[PDB]
Amino acid sequence: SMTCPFYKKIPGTGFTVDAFQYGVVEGCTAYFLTHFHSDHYAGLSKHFTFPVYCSEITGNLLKNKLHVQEQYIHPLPLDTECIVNGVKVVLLDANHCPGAVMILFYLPNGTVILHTGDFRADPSMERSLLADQKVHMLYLDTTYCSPEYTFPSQQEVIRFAINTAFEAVTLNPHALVVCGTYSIGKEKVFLAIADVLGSKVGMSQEKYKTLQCLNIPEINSLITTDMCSSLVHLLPMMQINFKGLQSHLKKCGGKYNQILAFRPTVIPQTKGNISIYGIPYSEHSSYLEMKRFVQWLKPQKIIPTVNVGTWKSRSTMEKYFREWKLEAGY
Amino acid sequence: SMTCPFYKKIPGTGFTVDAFQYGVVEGCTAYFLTHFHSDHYAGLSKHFTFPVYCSEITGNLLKNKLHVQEQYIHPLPLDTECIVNGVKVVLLDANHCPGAVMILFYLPNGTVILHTGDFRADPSMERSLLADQKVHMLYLDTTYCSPEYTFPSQQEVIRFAINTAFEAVTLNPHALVVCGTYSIGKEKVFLAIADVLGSKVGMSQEKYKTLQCLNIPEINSLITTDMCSSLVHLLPMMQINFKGLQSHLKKCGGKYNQILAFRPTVIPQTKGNISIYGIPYSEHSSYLEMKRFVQWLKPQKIIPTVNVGTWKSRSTMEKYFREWKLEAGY
Ligand SMILES: [Zn+2]
Ligand SMILES: [Zn+2]
Repeated sequence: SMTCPFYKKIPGTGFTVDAFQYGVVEGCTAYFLTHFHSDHYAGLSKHFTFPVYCSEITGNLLKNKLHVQEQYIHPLPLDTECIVNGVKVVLLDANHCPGAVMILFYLPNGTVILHTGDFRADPSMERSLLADQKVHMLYLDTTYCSPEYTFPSQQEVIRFAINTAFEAVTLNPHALVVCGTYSIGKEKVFLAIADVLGSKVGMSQEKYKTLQCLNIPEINSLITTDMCSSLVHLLPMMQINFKGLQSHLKKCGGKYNQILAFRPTVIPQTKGNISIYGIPYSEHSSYLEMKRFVQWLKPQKIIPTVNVGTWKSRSTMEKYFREWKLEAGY
Repeated sequence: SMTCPFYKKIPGTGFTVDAFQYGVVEGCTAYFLTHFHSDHYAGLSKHFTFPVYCSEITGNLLKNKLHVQEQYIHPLPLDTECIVNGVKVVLLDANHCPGAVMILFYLPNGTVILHTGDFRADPSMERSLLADQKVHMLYLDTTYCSPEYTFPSQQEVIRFAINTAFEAVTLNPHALVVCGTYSIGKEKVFLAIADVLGSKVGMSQEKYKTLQCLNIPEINSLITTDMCSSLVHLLPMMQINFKGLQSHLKKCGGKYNQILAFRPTVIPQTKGNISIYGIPYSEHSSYLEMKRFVQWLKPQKIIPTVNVGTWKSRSTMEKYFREWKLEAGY
């Protein structure tokens, strides 16, 4: 009996969010997709025949990577009042990956609901349409909802990578910088690295086609499939190990004599002319970022969407929410 | 300067093996693909316009999963003398994954070369066409070419899984058995589990379509997309953790009240009504299996195809080969 979970349903509507892996959801009048990560689009394919509401970047990926039929894809602009089945909704930048959004639902009866999808809370969100009215219910990405989860800011990670890469290529003009990636994400990191080095980013034709879906301005002048004309390469995450990088260095035919690689997980692992830096890159809120966003939003009700498998996890999170509400006075 | 490595070239011919990620390989007259693993087919797509020689199962996957054009796919039968560009070749079962083959090349000048692709050496190979003549050069999958690498036989792993599953469902008829999988592989494990339980294997429509490509006899009577009509489910490897399995148990709506899961890596990790067994499943030769195969084949020359990134690794392997040759007297 495949059952869609509670945290994927929008109360007072027939709306679901990221609920494509349960077959036909009874009484669902509109299916939203917050972003193009396989955990969330799972189940979508060329055989799907209900309307999918999503951002334009997400729509491009649905069309070109999953071959969802164009007639069922309903892309919506960001930061704009839109209507779906008589209900007003706004898509907000989730600061997660390209095309990723939070969804703000304005119920005709006056209730206002935010579904964050996956997000990394940011002070800029306090400047968004969220500011213009009271938000009653919050469906919250609680991936790192525990005080242990501390990591640097996105800008700190990018600054570290820029500095490390610039210095390494300064000391050795024959060095190659490698960034590991999945299908999307990390664009701001590897584009900044290539920028400081005055280089395009080299990659496979498949990764190149993927980046064409992302509406990045002037993208063709930033990326190339001609690998050996660049100083920065993208490789699959699973190749970022000494064996995989030695192999890539051999594959480049002597054009480079050293690789410096970054991967998400600071002192590098070094074996000869290969070095690997694990960087604390994250597409989700830290505990403190999350706490700040929630104390600013002051929702009446919070529904966690992640780590809700046991009672202990759910109740520990409810405890933090009560403490937050007490300290901020709502 | 993208360069195809030496271990992917067949000497005395214009043949390459699993060399699709280097653009046009200069002077390559025929491209072989040993099996459908992304490390090996990497680079293949609908835009490829040279002939690809492979098994029929691999050909099905190329056509239906990668949309390689049918006119460039050249499937060949197993255990059968075939001709490619005037050269006689045989495809042999590699005992690796469905459709995976080793390739035996019969050069017009009398030289005989075996490329194992990925393989798990088996005594049955000693009964193959390999027996009928002397093999001069061996391009060897050396994934676990180190004495530390010991693990049970495939039959021992399958027997353990059958027994554990049968006993768990005997003690609790409401339990669910889960097997984690990538795109292909492990069929003999999860089909045997379902067999002993008198059940079909439930799975997503995507995994169902994949298994239809594998020429498994009577397959439609062994698998289903109607999950809750079965006792054995397949999930993505990355979902095989307590959070992912708790979530799946919720998704099944109370049909089951317990999950017992197997994954490749014996005492289970248990948290309440979820248990996870790491099983030492392998699609590659153990050190001892490899040693036995090579001492039986007695090749004049061995060329390792894996772990050849450093001199230390290459020379350590050459040392084992010399010791093997000395002990067996060739
Ligand atoms: Zn995500
Ligand atoms: Zn393989």
